[PDB]
Amino acid sequence: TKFSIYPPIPGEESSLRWAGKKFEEIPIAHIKASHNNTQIQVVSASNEPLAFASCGTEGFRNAKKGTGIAAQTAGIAAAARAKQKGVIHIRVVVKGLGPGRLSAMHGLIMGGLEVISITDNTPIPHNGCRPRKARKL
Amino acid sequence: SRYSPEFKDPLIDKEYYRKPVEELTEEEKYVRELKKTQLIKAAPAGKTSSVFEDPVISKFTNMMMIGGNKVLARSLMIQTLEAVKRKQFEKYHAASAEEQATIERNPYTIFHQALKNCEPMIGLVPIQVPVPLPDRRRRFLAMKWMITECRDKKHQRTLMPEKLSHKLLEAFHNQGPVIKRKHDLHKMAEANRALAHYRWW
Amino acid sequence: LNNIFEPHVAVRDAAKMNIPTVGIVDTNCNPCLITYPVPGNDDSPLAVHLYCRLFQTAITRAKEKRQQVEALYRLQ
Amino acid sequence: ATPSLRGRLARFGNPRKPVLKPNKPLILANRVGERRRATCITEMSVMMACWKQNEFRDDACRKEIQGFLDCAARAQEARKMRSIQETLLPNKLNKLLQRFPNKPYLS
RNA sequence: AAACUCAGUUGACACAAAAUAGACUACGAAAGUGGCUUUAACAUAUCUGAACACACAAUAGCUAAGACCCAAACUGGGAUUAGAUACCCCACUAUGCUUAGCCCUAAACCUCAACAGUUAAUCAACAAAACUGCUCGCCAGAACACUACGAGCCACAGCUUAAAACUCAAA
RNA sequence: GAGGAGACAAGUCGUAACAUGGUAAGUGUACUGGAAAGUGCACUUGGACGAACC
Ligand SMILES: [Mg+2]
Ligand SMILES: [Mg+2]
Ligand SMILES: [Mg+2]
Ligand SMILES: [Mg+2]
Ligand SMILES: [Mg+2]
Ligand SMILES: [Mg+2]
Ligand SMILES: [Mg+2]
Ligand SMILES: [Mg+2]
Ligand SMILES: [Mg+2]
Ligand SMILES: [Mg+2]
Ligand SMILES: [Mg+2]
Ligand SMILES: [Mg+2]
Ligand SMILES: [Mg+2]
Repeated sequence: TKFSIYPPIPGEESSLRWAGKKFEEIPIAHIKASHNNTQIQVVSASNEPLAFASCGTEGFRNAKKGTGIAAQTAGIAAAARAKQKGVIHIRVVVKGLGPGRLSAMHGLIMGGLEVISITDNTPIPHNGCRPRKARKL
Repeated sequence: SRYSPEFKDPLIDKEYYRKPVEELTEEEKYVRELKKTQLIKAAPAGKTSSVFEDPVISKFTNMMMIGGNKVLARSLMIQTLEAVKRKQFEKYHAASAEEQATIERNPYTIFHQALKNCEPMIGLVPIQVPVPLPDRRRRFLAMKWMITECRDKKHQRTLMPEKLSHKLLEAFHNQGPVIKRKHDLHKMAEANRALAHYRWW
Repeated sequence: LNNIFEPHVAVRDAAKMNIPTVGIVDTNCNPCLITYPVPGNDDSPLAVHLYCRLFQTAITRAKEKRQQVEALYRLQ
Repeated sequence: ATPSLRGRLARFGNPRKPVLKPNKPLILANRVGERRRATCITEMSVMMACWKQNEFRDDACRKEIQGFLDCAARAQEARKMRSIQETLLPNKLNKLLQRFPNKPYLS
């Protein structure tokens, strides 16, 4: 069948299998791409922690954290840490629109891990919790 | 320039003219026909058809030149080449049969390989940002680094031929302050890696 | 109309200089200042040919009649 | 279809308060705006990582350095190709528009 | 830089606010009104009409009692500067919300009054083409002046109404 | 007694406004401050957002 971009229906007779594992079984890669910092945490199908990384942990300081290079470094570190845990295929669930949003995935790949799905989960309040006042520069 | 824009630079290459007509493509045939109707700048007094013409060495001599003393620059270049060859011959004779296979003795090859080893890959430009370097800039940076290192005051009373020959051999063997300078440029580029995004091209 | 669909400036100039103007005015033309407006199509080859033929015939008829009348009288 | 401008603006005979407040008249001009004006970064990072793990010694980095040079050459070639290919352009479009100017007045 | 040791996944979890629809132009007299359900409900005429009364009037603010996610005058600290009682960063309070009363101000502006009518022979400029009939309200150089005095007001550093002297040839 | 206004007039501290006036400007309202003023909440354009896609 021609490729379907939609994720497999939960609790359904889906044929897709990555190393024999179902999509709901594939581990998850939560990426928080804050404006100045990027963090990556790999968790299991049962949300059991597997690895963690971030610009600060990789060592970039202050403004240097909020850069694509630092995000890729954090992705590589997280991928390396997860590989020892045995993670191969991962579902990326990225929230935030920081500069590291895509470089995190690129580093997570260069570290060896394969990505099967991208799931944006940036918190978008329908409306609530009024944000801080605008900056005048 | 006293030459009108119509004048074209001369092509000094005997092979290009001795090439048979049959091997020529239609584009090449058209170019050759066109050149018969164009004006040609007088061949500069620097480059000739001698098989012993090395443009790299000629450019290095020009860079080493001071105040239009082309004769002295050429003398220094030939003295450096002779010193390099003599050192190579001495090492060759002093070395065993096995190492004689490894020991190079062609000063032109030594010079070219030394400059190639001294060519820097990535440069820094204000935007400071690491950036790619074009090939011409790479070659010029190599030559200028070599000449500046040879002109450094740290060497006392030592003549330019000896200094340059020693530095050239060190570079050919991937050692010396020139290679140290290239490594320093690479290290600074790595350190400013994070700023690579500032570049807009 | 000129080539931007505004009235031909020659219309205004002729009105200024007191030169009578005959003119084919289409539906989008401005006939106020044309001395003799002939409301009709002006974009079709057949219409343009008819206008040119009619005006040429009228001018030639007038000139030939003028010469004929001059000769007729001067013969007297 | 274009959004309706009926009753949007503040005008006489319009009971409703304005829906749009255009700081400039909503009348088409006779011109269009001019075409408004970091690659190889991944290759640079790869080469720099190889330098980091080999003490910036070319001996092992040869491959990454060659890839960096090839990527830079490709970027320059793409720049040249885009520049030549760029020359409907605003100049031609404005030339077309001038032949059919907007007429906000009466003939 | 200061600041917190707290940060990420998952689950439970509001008295705060109400993506997309909305490229819709609707409701209300105006202020205002854009999550869902229900109840009540959107004056009259085939006109205009209130400091001359009655009822409303965003935001801010006052009194009392609650709520407090987030935001936030003020305040403190960090940074900046020649100085920075600010712009930038962090914390937090009144306050923004609910209840019951006050306060009655906005560039409360669509700066374009209500009703009826016309597009005919135009129109200082700009703006949102030009007008006709009718009625009410308001204006008569600038500044003094959203001021002084008087008066009224749950207002007490207030609001509405509101001058004059001196000065100028301008505004 | 003291304040207010206007005028004459120079200095003084700043540069608040006039250009995106260098933090857009302003209205109401509140706190604060050598001083124009700063900020908070709402409102106006008497600012712009360059006006096809890019
Ligand atoms: Mg026509
Ligand atoms: Mg009435
Ligand atoms: Mg009234
Ligand atoms: Mg009120
Ligand atoms: Mg509070
Ligand atoms: Mg007032
Ligand atoms: Mg008063
Ligand atoms: Mg009083
Ligand atoms: Mg200023
Ligand atoms: Mg300003
Ligand atoms: Mg303001
Ligand atoms: Mg303050
Ligand atoms: Mg309003």
